[PDB]
Amino acid sequence: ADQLTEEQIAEFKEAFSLFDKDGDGTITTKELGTVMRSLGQNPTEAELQDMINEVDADGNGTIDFPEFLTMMARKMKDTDSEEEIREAFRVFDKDGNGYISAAELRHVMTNLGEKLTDEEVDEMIREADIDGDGQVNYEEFVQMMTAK
Amino acid sequence: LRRGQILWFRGLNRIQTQIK
Ligand SMILES: [Ca+2]
Ligand SMILES: [Ca+2]
Ligand SMILES: [Ca+2]
Ligand SMILES: [Ca+2]
Repeated sequence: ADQLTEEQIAEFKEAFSLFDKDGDGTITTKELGTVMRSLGQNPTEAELQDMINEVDADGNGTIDFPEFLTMMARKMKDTDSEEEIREAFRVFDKDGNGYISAAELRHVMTNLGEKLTDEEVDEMIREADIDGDGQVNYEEFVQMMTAK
Repeated sequence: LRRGQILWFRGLNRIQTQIK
């Protein structure tokens, strides 16, 4: 619904291109942090990560014109599918994204019963991450547990 | 063996059995 113009937006892109202060077309904690430290001079070492992960609507690798474009324009996050396992889903979403890279696991899986050290939680999700794109997307969470 | 599979899957299962 509604096709965003590439003309005006592109202008926003012109900034998003300089905003990268490199000419890569992707904003990551690397470049973003540089400015966030010399300009923003505040954002914690982990914040820019939470800031980047917060913009990772598509979470493909880093900040991109489209993902950053939406997050800047709107801020909606509906959901119409999670019928079952929706409880464990919120229980495992900890942060509040949908994927369990490790954070959620760490706290939830350590409080759930055992104590998955930073080693287990890291590797477990590394080997558990069926797709192995970099994180654990519910799509696999269910396809592995729910789906045969 | 690999650690994880049927580990944290069972975790959730743990809850359900005794949600509280
Ligand atoms: Ca870059
Ligand atoms: Ca992204
Ligand atoms: Ca999450
Ligand atoms: Ca994945």
